Amino acid sequence: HNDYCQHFVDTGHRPQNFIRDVGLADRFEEYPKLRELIRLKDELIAKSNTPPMYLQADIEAFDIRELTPKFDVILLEPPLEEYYRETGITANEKCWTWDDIMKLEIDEIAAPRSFIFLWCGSGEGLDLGRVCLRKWGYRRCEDICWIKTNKNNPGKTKTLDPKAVFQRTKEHCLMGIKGTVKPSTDGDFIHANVDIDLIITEEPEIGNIEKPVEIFHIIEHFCLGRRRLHLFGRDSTIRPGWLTVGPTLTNSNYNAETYASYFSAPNSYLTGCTEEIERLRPKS
Amino acid sequence: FPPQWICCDIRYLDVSILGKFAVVMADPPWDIHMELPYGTLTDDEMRRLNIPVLQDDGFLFLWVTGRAMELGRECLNLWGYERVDEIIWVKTNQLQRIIRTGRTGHWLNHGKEHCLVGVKGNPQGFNQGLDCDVIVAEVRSTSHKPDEIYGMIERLSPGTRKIELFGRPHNVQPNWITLGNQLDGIHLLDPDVVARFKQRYPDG
Repeated sequence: HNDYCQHFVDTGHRPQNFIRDVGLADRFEEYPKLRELIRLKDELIAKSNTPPMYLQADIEAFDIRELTPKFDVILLEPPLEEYYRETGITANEKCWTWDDIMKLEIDEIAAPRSFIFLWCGSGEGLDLGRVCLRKWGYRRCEDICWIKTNKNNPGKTKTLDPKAVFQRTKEHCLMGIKGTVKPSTDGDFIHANVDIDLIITEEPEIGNIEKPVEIFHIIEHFCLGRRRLHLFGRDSTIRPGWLTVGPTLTNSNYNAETYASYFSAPNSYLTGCTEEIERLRPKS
Repeated sequence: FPPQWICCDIRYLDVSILGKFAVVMADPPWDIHMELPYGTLTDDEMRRLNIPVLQDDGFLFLWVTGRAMELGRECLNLWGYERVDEIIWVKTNQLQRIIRTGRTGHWLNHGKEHCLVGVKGNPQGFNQGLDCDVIVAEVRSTSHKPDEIYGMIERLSPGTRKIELFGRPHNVQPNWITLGNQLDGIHLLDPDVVARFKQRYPDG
């Protein structure tokens, strides 16, 4: 009956194992013009990217207002205890409760129109992350699911959360909007509908807490704002176009005046756009 | 018990005649604040549905989209449930690929539908962890949600009586009673339910 749910029960192959062409490269290999839109947009991002900037900070005991200027997009990846409970690993850093996360003053650094991308896990964070969005002044507007395949080690995985009824095989990155933005008329700030709300990759090795790098591509494609903050990033996530702030960073190079200067005159805080991308991107 | 169903308006049927169920499932026509080619129920109509009568201990499966991601959570709480899982249906085309193009969401494109899983009371006789929380299936005919959910629910709660609200004729299943305004008349087999039905609705 082509029932992949039954197939999982019988074999341990998760249903998502049978989705084809989920990689960054192979998805549009047969679609030259879909591929070209992505290639040109990635080139526009690269051409306009600030060099990587990063700051070691204990975010629990940090005045977040020290991060300037305001940010167009914020990616927030607090280390949840569930990441370590569900894998068995002992955390090497402070784990954050949702009370801890909610106390962050994200509204003090968000631009008046801006977006947030909050990694929420698979359990109570789907509910408490929404409360956090409210507290910070965002409206939940999409839910990007990271779906994990087990092609390399088929089998079952016990979810440790005693309230779970199903085996949990995904994580949710909630997207929030602040301010007024209209996809049809604010095309100098957002390119809507370039990516889908799904990321599909293989389960990471044990001990690896990293999130899929595709989340950066979705954010960068979607919002033309150049001021991008990654809170709780690490040495391994440092990336051009981003300011990375986190406790486990081994060095710091952030200078608030230098960083702000990249976006002030004669520069813009927006990437701009080419005529070629405007002709290719989805519009309604 | 073979399939049973009642063609009815969910807002107005006295569902106390139906007894208790181990699983409730609903795929409601939420008012998602946009023009739709079908009629919807208001938020207040959804809030007031008499879900609490249908269960003392068991599970609720509530499909949600759009602003109903939040309204559905409110309804779960208003009806007495705690949310303990969230299933997503990943929609694939005929060749097992996600359709990535078009404008299928307001900000990002949409590759999935969500179903909230709620628990009430202290159910027993259920099987945790047999299925994953990701369904992969093509969109079939008029289907708004995938038929794979019935098998997941049966493996979770085998042999128990279950009720579906806003169900369609395609959705009638053994062990389920299906309620909805497009079903073909009234067809009840459980002797305890037929007795309460004609007590409550003597003229039929």
